[PDB]
Amino acid sequence: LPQLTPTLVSLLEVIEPEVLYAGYDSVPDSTWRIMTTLNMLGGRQVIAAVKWAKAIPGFRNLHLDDQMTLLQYSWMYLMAFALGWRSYRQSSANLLCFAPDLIINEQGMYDQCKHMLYVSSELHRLQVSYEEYLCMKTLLLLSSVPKDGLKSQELFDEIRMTYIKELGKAIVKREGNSSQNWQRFYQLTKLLDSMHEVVENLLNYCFQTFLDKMSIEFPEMLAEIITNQIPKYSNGNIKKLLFHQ
Amino acid sequence: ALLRYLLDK
Ligand SMILES: COc1ccc(F)cc1C(C)(C)C[C@@](O)(CNc1cc(C)cc2c1cnn2-c1cccc(C(=O)N2CCC[C@@H]2C(N)=O)c1)C(F)(F)F
Repeated sequence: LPQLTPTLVSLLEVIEPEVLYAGYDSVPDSTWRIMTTLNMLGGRQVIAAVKWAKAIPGFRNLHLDDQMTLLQYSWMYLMAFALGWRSYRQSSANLLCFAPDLIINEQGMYDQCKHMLYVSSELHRLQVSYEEYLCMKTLLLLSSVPKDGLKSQELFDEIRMTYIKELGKAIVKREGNSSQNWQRFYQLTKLLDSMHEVVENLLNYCFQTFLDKMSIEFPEMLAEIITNQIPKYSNGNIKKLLFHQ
Repeated sequence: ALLRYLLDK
């Protein structure tokens, strides 16, 4: 009867984007089209990411400029993580599960494949649950802020601190063993921190492909976000929030 | 702008 009264996590559970497909089984397996498809697929997921974002309780109350900044700051974190989680669940941290119709064995993407597979195995190692994953993924949306601060900053930190407690409750709803909980919080939030370092190695490759491009097809949504962030990343206007400072 | 419109839907 009071299972009717929804928690914040059951809410996060029902707004998770639906699976998307590369549209991919012409047939030859070339660099250009695989990269191009991944570009096109990353567009749709960023697009997904936004609808998702705009459903996260608290994300609404923040300023529109505050909403844009966070998505342009976190978009690569959300994909890196999501990919990890899927590769974790579909193939025990061993394969790179972009979509059902696109399962990439190692093979270019060395730095990428390595770093991406790390995330996945860490999820596999910790054996993260779905509620855990949901809270953790929302936290990644709130992973970085402008150094000059968000307009709705005071509000931002209120909401972010709320979603930590939720990842807390996810651990508690999982078991509540002992100091086992403490240790789990430690290891989970540590993983979130490593995300900062992983996304950087992924964000550069992405720029290098975007700029050094030679020819390669890119969607509107990514192009903008990319072109718009390069000067933000380049000038140091970003402040990476970490759990273990 | 592209992102902007999408957030303002
Ligand atoms: C990143 O640099 C590269 C590194 C290695 C490469 F092989 C290629 C690149 C390129 C730069 C050349 C091209 C990329 O296309 C790479 N594409 C992707 C990267 C990553 C890390 C994940 C990706 C893609 C494409 N889908 N998923 C993906 C898989 C699973 C989930 C999600 C995802 O979004 N979820 C989170 C929010 C919504 C959705 C979800 N609700 O679960 C995305 C480019 F990102 F566009 F730049």
